[PDB]
Amino acid sequence: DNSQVFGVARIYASFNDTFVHVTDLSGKETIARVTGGMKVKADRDESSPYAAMLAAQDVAAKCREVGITAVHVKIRATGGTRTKTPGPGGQAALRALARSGLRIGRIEDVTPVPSDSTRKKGGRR
Amino acid sequence: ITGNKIMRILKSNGLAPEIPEDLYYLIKKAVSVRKHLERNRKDKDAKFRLILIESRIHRLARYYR
RNA sequence: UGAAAUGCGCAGAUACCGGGAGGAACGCCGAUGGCGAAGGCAGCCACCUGGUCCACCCGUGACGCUGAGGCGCGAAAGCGUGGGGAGCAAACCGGAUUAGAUACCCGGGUAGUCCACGCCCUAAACGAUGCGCGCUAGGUCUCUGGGUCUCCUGGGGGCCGAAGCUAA
Repeated sequence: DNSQVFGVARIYASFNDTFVHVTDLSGKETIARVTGGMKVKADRDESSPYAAMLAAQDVAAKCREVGITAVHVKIRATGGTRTKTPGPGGQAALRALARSGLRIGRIEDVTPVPSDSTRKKGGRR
Repeated sequence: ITGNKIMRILKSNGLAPEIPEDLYYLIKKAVSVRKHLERNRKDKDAKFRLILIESRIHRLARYYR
């Protein structure tokens, strides 16, 4: 709509799925993608690093119309994929962006953590 | 101890070689320690320090006379 | 998960954003590092407090060493009373694997793990090496103090090695 060119990209990995949303210098999201956004179904789409890759690109390409060029990447959460590929899951997204055409100014890990909300199950703790 | 409270105790103790002065210094430090120990009963490591001071005092009196 | 299943989810889970509550631990720095008598001790802040090194050589003038029994401290688990309980998890309840599985793997889960007060007193509580002092080539890296600071000197942590020691 209204060219921005410089902005932020938030990569939110999880064991389930990857969702990336690009934003303005301000923080208001330009566009967003995920594995679901692309037509890929729940298990594979969601997590698969491949998916993360596709989602990353879709996010950038869509943002390209917005006139996006440079972006700061923020990584939140850890997650990946089951896939045979190395599938860090998060990394692929970080990669797809660097390649997508946008110049990535920086990668930053700001995974949130609770002070200590509630007990995790899932064999955690 | 501060305020040169140490110094004052030292000066007041004596011109002498301060064996008696030493006794004074030790009693002063020990008292504070005993004081500290009133609280922080848990503070074992500090107590060890007391062990040395009390010990040295006891020894000095014997050595002295 | 090797594959799975139990399990959870349409009373809407998972993934995502915001708000809140609670417990426990303290990423990077972090080391091949430091402190303590040992057990042991790592977010930051203040208070209270122990030990310890160095320089000056100023004071006392053998006041020293070790130390049976005592007293004290003493990881974890465990015990008593009360509190707390997010995650983890003996026992236990299930799923799977197997010839069987009272196990390893997966899903749950109580004591416990946290705090206080009291008790227990153990350990591969290890350097498997009691404490003090003196004497006997060096080389190298390192932590901390002094110096005339491309190195000397004091205390500590490692490596290699003289003489020597050792069954190796």
